[PDB]
Amino acid sequence: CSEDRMTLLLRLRAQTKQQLLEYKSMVDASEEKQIEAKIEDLENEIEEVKVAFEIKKLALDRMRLSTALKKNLEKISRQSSVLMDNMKHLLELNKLIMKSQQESWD
Amino acid sequence: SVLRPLDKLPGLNTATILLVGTEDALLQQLADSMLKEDCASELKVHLAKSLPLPSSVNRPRIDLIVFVVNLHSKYSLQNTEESLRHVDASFFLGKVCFLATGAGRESHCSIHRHTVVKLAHTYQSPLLYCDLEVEGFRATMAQRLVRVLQICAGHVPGVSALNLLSLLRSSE
Amino acid sequence: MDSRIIHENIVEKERVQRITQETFGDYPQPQLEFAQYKLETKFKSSILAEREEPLRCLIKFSSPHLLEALKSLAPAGIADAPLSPLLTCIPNKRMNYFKIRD
Amino acid sequence: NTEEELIRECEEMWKDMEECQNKLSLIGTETLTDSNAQLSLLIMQVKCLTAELSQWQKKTPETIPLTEDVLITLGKEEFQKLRQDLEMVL
Amino acid sequence: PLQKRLESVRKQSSFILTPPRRKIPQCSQLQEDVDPQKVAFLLHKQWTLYSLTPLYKFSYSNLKEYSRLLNAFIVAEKQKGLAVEVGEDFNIKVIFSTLLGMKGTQRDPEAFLVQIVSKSEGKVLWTGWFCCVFGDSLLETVSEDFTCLPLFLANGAESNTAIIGTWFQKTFDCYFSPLAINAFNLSWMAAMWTACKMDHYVATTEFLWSVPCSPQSLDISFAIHPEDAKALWDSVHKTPGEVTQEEVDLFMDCLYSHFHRHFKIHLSATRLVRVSTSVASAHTDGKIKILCHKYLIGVLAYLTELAIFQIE
Amino acid sequence: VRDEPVLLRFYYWLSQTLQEECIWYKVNNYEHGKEFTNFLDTIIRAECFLQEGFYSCEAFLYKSLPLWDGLCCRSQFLQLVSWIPFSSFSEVKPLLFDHLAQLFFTSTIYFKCSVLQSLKELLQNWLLWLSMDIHMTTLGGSMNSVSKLIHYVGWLSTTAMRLESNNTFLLHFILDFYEKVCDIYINYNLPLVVLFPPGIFYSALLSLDTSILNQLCFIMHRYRKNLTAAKKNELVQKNFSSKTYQEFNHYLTSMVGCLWTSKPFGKGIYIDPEILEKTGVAEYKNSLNVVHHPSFLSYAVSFLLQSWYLDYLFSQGLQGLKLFIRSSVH
Repeated sequence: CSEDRMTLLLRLRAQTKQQLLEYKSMVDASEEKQIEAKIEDLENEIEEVKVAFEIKKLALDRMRLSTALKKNLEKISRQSSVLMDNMKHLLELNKLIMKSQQESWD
Repeated sequence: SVLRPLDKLPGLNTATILLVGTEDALLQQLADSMLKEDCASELKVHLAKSLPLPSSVNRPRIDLIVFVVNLHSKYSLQNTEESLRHVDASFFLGKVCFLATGAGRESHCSIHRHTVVKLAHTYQSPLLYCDLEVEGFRATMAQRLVRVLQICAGHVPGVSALNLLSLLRSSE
Repeated sequence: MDSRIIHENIVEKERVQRITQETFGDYPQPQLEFAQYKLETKFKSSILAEREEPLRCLIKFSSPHLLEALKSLAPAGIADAPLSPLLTCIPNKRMNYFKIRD
Repeated sequence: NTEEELIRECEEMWKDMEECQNKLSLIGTETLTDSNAQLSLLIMQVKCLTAELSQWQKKTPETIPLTEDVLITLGKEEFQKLRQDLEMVL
Repeated sequence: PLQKRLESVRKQSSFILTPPRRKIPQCSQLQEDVDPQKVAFLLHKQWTLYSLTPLYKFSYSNLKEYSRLLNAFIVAEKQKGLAVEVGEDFNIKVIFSTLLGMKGTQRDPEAFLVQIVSKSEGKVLWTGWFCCVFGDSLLETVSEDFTCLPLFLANGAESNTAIIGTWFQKTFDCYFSPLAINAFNLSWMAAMWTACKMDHYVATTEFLWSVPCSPQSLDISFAIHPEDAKALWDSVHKTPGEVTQEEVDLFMDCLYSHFHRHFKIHLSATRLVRVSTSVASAHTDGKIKILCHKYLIGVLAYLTELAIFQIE
Repeated sequence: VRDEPVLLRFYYWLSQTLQEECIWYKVNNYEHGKEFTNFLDTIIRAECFLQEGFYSCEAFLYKSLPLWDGLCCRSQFLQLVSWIPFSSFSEVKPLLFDHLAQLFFTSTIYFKCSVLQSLKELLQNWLLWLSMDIHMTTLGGSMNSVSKLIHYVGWLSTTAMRLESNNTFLLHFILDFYEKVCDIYINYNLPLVVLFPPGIFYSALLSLDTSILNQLCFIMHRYRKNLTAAKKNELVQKNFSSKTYQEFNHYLTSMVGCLWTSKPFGKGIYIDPEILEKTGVAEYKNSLNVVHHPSFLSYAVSFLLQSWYLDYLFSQGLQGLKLFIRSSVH
C-alpha cells in the first residue's frame, strides 16, 4: 500500500525538479555566423557538466545500494525470496550469453 | 490575445497539445491516433482552426503547438501565415513544430516544398512529413508526436525543450 | 465520446450548421446537373481603379448531383456560412441560367 | 519517516515555483515578423543557454538519505526487469 | 568522369536555393528549312506526354530497316496465331520520317516521327514524336553512344502506343514514363501565356477547378475575355521583361477575390486542373494542345525541361 | 568490367525502377507491398556480392529519406544504407545523417538498435575499403572522416542513453559497436585510436548486468593491446596524441580502483567522504569490489551455500575478466 504512495511521490518530485529548473532558467534569462559558435560552445559545456552530475549521482546511489545490500546478506540466504529464483535465472542466462559472444567473435 | 508558454502552473502528470489546421477531419483522425494508445502520462488534445483562440481562463497551459500545412491548398498556407503572428517569441524555443501533409501525391501539390522549407528555417523549428490519409503512417506520426510532447512537458529527467531544440537542429 | 479531446470553435460549427439547415432546408434536394452564370460587373479591389468598363465573365457549375454538393461546402470549410443568394435560389426561382449586371 | 520529508520538499518546490511564476508574469509579450525572426530567436537562444549553463552549474547531488527497505524493493524491481532484458539479448 | 558529374548534378538538386525567375516568351520567326505542311499537321491535335531515357545505339542512317522491322512486329502482334514474314507488304505500313527546324540549339539532336498508315496515300492512324529542345543540362552527363530525346508525344489509340513502346524498350533499352503537370506549373503557364503579345485573340481564357468534396463531386469553370485578362495582368506587372512569383500570386489572388466577392466560395482551397488560352491548352494529366505556330519552341522547351527534371 | 555504357544503362534502368516501384515516394500505391520488399532483397543480395553498391540506390536514398516514416521497409532500407561509398563526413552529413538523427531521437528503442547495427556495418565496410588503398585526398584527410563519424555516433549513443533511462538492451548494442571500434589498428593496420566518452564507460561500469562488465573488461584489454602495439611501431614510423594515452590510463585506474585495489575515488568518481559520513557509509573502500558489487551478488549467494572463489567465477564463463586480470597483473 505504501509503495504506491512512495512511487507517486518519487515521480512527482522528479517532475517538479525538472519544471522548477526550467522556471528558474526562464526567470534568470528574462533579466550571424559568429553566434552559432557561441551556441555550440554553450551546449557543449552544458553536456559536459550534465554528464558529470549524472555520473556522480549514479555512483552515490550504487554505493548506497551496495552497502545496504551487504548489511543484510544472511537474510537473503536463509528464507531469501523469489529473488533467489530471479538470481538462478540470471545465472543461467549469463553463461549462454557469454558463449554466444565467443562464438560470434570467432 | 497573445499565447504565452508559462502563464499557468503545470498539472499533476498531465501533458497538453494543441493542433491548428483548416481540415478538421484530419485533425480529428490525428487526435484519435494519438489517444488510441496507453502511456504513463495523462494526455489532452485541443483542436483549433486559427489564432488567436476564443478567450477563456479554464484552458490549462499549452506544452506543444503543431501547425498542419496542407500542400494541396494555398488557403491553409495563408491561414498558418496569419496565425504565426499571434504567438510570442518565447514559444519558438523548442515548443513549435510544422507538419506538412500531401507530399506523396506530387501531381496534386499546389505549393512548392521550398516554400515550407524556408518557412520552417525562418522560425527555427523542425519540419515533419506525413500523409494523414493513410492510417499506417498516421499511427507512427502520432507516436512520434506523443514522444515529443512527453519530452517538452518535462516528464524526462535531464532533457528539456531547449535541449530538443539542439537535438533536432539542421546543418544547412 | 472521448472526453479527452476538446473541440474549440464549436459555437462557430453549430452556427454554420444552423445557417446551412435554415438556408437549404431539410427536404430532399431535386437532382440537377448544370448551372450557368453570366457576369458583367465591375472589378472592385489600386488595381484597375481608373477602369470604367465591366469585366465580362462566364461561369459554369457542373456536378453529377447539383444542390447536394453545394450544401456540403460550408460544413467542409470551403465557403462561408451564408452562401450567395445566386446559388440558393435555383428551385425557388425556377431558373437555371442567370445574367448579372452592375 | 521520509514520506513527510518528501512531502515538505515538494511543498517548498511548489511554493518556489509559484513565486517564480508570479515574478515572471510581469513581462510584456513580444511578437515576431517574417523579417526580424531569425536574429531575434538566435539572441534569445544565446541568452537562454547562458542562463541554463549557470543553472546547471549551481546543481549539487542531494543526499536525502532514505531507509534500506526501499532500496531492497528497488533492487528487486531492477533485477526483475533485467531478467527479460537478458532473455531478449540472448 | 561523366558518372561523377551525373552524381554531382543529381545530389545538387536540394530545396535550399531559391528558384529563379523566367523570361517572357518572345515570338520568333521559325527557320525556313522546316516543312510548313508538317507544322500545320502538328497543330490543333491533342498529344499525350511521356519522358524517355537516352536511346542506346540509335543511328539516323538506317531508318528504312527500323520501319520494316516495326511493321513486321506490329503485324505479327495483331494476329496472335500465325507467322509473318519481314519483307511482306501488309494492309498497314510504318513510316519513319525526319523533322527539321525543331531543335533549340545546334547541339540538340534532330527530331523524327513514326507514323502508322492504312493504305487503300492512306489514312494516318497513330503518330509518335520524339523531341529535345534546350537539353544542354542532359547532354553533358551522357556518353557518345547514346541519343538524348527526353520528350515523347503520342497521338492515337493507347493499344498501338503500348506496342510501339514495348518494341522501343526491347530494341534500344529505354524507359517510357508518364509525365504529369501539377497546379504549380499550370499556374505558371497561365501567367507566362497571358504575358505574351498576340495580334488577334481566337479563344477566351479558361480555367478549370476541381472542388474537393469527396463524398460529392463538383467542377467549376471560369472563362474570361482575353482583353480583360491582359488588362488585369498589365495592372499588376511591374518587372520589365520578366515574370516573378509574386506577380503570379497577385494575378491569381485577383481572380480569387473576384470570385469570392460574388459566390462567397474560397477558390484557393480547390485544385487547378486545366488551363486554356489563345496560344495553347494544358491539362493536369499530361495533355497539351498547341494553337499558335509562333510560340512552339517555348512550350517545347518548357516540356523538355520538365521531362529532364523527371528523368534526373 | 568498369565500363561506362553498361554502368549508365544499369543506372538509368535501376533508378527508373526504384522511382516507379516505391511505396511512399511520388505515388500512394500500397498495392506493390511484398513485391518491393522482394526487389530490395534481390538488390541487397546482389550488392553483397561485388563488394560495393550502385549509385542508383544512393540517389534513391538521398531522394526518399526525408519522406520516410521508419516502419515500411526498415530492414531493407537500413541494409541499403550500409552500402554507401566512402566520402567526406561534412558533405554526406546534411543529406543523410540529419534526417537519420531526426528520425532516431523520436522513435522507439528497436529503431535505435537497428540504426546502431547499420552504422556498425557502414563503419566496417568503410574500414575494409580503406585498408586496401594503403597497399596501392591522402590518409590524413581520410582518417578525419571516420574520426568524426565515431564522435557523431558516440554523441548519438550518449543522448540515447540519457533518453531511454539507461536501458541495457541499448548498452549492449553500444558496446557491440565499440568492440569493432577498439581493434582498428590491429585489424586494418590503420593508425587510429578513439575512446568512448566517459558517460558510456561509467554507465557500463556501474551496471547490474554481468555480461556488460565482461564486455567492458574485454574492450579495455583490447584497447591496451592496441595501444602498446601502436606505441612500439610509432618509434619505427618516427603522431599519436599523448592526451588520449593519459585519458586511457585514468579509465584503467578507475577500473582497478573498484576491482581489487580498494581505491574507487579516482578522477571520475570525485565524491568527498563527508557525504558518505552523513549518509552512514563506513566501509566504502571495498563497496564495489568483486564480492560486494550489486552485479556479482547472485554469484556470491551461489558461493555462500557451498574464499578463493575467483576460479569459480572463471569457470562460470567470465573470460573477459580473466583476460583483463591476467593482462593487468602481469
